[PDB]
Amino acid sequence: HWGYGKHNGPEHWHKDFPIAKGERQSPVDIDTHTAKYDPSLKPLSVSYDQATSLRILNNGHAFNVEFDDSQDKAVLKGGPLDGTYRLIQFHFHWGSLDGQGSEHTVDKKKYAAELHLVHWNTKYGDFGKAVQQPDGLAVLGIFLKVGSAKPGLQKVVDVLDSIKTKGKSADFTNFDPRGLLPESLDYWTYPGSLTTPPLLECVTWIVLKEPISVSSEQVLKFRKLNFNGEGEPEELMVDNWRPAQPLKNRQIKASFK
Ligand SMILES: CCCOc1ccc(S(N)(=O)=O)cc1
Ligand SMILES: CCCOc1ccc(S(N)(=O)=O)cc1
Ligand SMILES: [Zn+2]
Repeated sequence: HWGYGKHNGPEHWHKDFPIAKGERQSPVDIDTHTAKYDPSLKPLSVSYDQATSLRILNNGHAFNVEFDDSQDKAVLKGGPLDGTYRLIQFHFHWGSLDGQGSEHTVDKKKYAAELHLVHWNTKYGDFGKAVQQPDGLAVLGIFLKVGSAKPGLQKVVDVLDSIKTKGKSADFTNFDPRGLLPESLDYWTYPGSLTTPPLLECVTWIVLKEPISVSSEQVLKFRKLNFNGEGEPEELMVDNWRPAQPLKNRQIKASFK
């Protein structure tokens, strides 16, 4: 079973998921000087006003806040995207230390964590079909740095005690993901992949330039989660990030000057 340990971590993934060495793998380092401003890029449209969260799940790799994606309730459009992408879930990747945890890096800088809001292209009907398409998903990535608390994150933090171990879920309704965004929607974008197995090359990445601030106490609570199931040897859920992969034949575009 793949994971983030020494014996099943990112180095090993290629043996069961050979696409790990593919042509459009994620995450990548974002070289801010080499990224090119693309004036043809449109403003992102994030329309989360009708979002319906349902549940939070510890899946043994991270925790997912899941949404009702059976209607156009929370959608991402514009920017580099053609069509409409529906929010299905968000999750984070984080470190054991404030100095690491993000998947994308910015001029080699690692943030304490990275939020992924995962959306699927409605033209493919559902998430499972969408991941089989080169333009199936749009993932909005947001960096977390440690400083002031993010008030909109606290409801997530406070439920983590109830999903400590792999396979635990809890009702999680009425959560508003707008509370997790920074002020600016300036972004970088490039074609990539899921950052965990199956590592499918189905993602348009949209990574926001402005990080959000979360408190040390907030991230500390992420680090109390467990990779293991209940009754198994405990192993803290930390450093659940894949390192930057080769950019290969790709250009990162910036929405901003
Ligand atoms: C005895 C357990 C097998 O160990 C492994 C499980 C999963 C992988 S991976 N990361 O290729 O999918 C490797 C070894
Ligand atoms: C196809 C089941 C796995 O779904 C996902 C795996 C990883 C991501 S990430 N970390 O790239 O946003 C999203 C969906
Ligand atoms: Zn992710």
